[PDB]
Amino acid sequence: MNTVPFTSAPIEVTIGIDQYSFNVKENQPFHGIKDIPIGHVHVIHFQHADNSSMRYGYWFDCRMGNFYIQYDPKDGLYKMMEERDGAKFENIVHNFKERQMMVSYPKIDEDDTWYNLTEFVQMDKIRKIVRKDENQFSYVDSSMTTVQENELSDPAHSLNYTVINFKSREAIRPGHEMEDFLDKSYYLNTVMLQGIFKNSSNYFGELQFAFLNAMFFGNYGSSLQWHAMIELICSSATVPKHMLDKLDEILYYQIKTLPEQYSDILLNERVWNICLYSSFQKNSLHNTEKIMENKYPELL
Amino acid sequence: GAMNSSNYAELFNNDIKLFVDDTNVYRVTVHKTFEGNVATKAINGCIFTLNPKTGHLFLKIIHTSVWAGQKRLSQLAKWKTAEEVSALVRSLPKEEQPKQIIVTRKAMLDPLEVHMLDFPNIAIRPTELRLPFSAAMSIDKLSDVVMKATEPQMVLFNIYDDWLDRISSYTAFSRLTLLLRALKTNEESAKMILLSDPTITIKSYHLWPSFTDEQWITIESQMRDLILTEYGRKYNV
Ligand SMILES: O=C1CC[C@]2(c3ccccc3)NCCCN12
Ligand SMILES: O=C1CC[C@]2(c3ccccc3)NCCCN12
Repeated sequence: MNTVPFTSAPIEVTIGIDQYSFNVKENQPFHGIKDIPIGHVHVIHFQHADNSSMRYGYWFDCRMGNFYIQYDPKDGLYKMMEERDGAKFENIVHNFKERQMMVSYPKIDEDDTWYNLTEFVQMDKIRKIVRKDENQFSYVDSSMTTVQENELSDPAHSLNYTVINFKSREAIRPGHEMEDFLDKSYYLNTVMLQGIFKNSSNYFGELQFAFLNAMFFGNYGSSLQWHAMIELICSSATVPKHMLDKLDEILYYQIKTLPEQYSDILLNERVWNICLYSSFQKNSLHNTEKIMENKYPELL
Repeated sequence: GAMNSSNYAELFNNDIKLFVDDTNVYRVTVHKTFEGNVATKAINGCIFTLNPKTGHLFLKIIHTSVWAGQKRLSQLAKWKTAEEVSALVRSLPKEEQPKQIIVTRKAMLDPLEVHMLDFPNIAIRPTELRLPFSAAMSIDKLSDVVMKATEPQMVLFNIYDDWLDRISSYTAFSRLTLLLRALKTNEESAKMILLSDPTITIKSYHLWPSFTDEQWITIESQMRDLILTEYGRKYNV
């Protein structure tokens, strides 16, 4: 189990750690989060009490370094930093645990939710989407736009998701215009899976990461990316059986976890109705269709 | 965006543009089979591609052999239209290629956009107008060449005859739409109006009779009449 200590909490803030969250009052004696499960990526995120505008946060993996949070009063936000002095870090964490000034990552033992949401998400791939090479962790916020959004404006602060565009020369082979537009298998299997992602695990990892950025930061370009990657699979007549079964599990846990009050803005009626009821894969997503119909029958 | 009443004048500016109408591409007769079921028999169709400024009509005849062994023909017909329009653009010199293609049905937008990805600078646009180009097959010489075709074939027509010698492209396209609206509302009456006087003939190289200016105003009024009439007969007014 690993720890992310905080130097202090000078401003009132709601702090999230993965799917959990808790309120910290201005100058409350809070010094971080302990017992974080090893083996998964994690995200620690913030919403200031004064300005609920801008949710922001950091993706990280405790196996890649000792990380801590420190408020910056010039830039006005909680910043993740790496501590290179290992002895200094262990000494700090040990003292904070002794004084019991840390919250415990509150995982229930039955609960595989976080694993199920991050199964294919790797920190190495996160850092290729979020380019900031001098850090081992990655910053995301509500306002960051994607590379495809910038084509339709600061390149350094963008989300470099894989561009998917159904009406593009990449998606459409000359002389197969109708075939490739109505059945996207070529684009899924040859262009994207064989050509760009190399395997389905990397594809699912990007999909899972796009969902999580949409849910935790309200990042619109991330929501667009999540829906596009779902639609590309659902609009392909030829998809490996293992990929469909895994997609059903992935989406099931995403829909299960999504906040009920956010479904109106985070779920695209057209994509979901197409995928569940009109697409080639309309009969292949049993778990997802069942939870969607019982939880969001309005959307459909 | 979409073409509507508010921007009707754009059609007659000097940017090359084409209307594409696919209504008559996939045509069938419905009939009973010996067992008393229903079946369709396709007949020849055509794509109607028209430059509204010049009157140039590129009439691509769709021979029934293109449907042989194919499924979902109404959907295929939209993609076949898009393929043929794309091939026509590619066959024209660059300075003759359109800057805009306006489709008369919104269902052509995606098929045409996809077939024209190579031409990112050609704008594909819908229209809010209810243009009467489906009645093109009520023009006898056009229907005759479509029905006689035994193979795919492109046939070139000036749909305005020689009118642009005497009138503007806005008055010509306005007249063409009036004649086609009439033919669509009551074909027999419209054709009666156009042909009643045997002394006004259709030249071998024309589609419509050789009316004087004065006779065209009479004709247009009579077509202005018919369309209100059949509107009363239909609606009881
Ligand atoms: O007016 C014209 C110009 C040449 C043309 C033509 C060319 C392209 C499209 C329609 C018409 N060919 C014969 C028909 C009349 N002709
Ligand atoms: O029958 C009529 C009356 C209106 C119209 C017209 C004008 C623009 C569009 C269509 C029809 N005026 C001039 C053309 C003949 N017309």
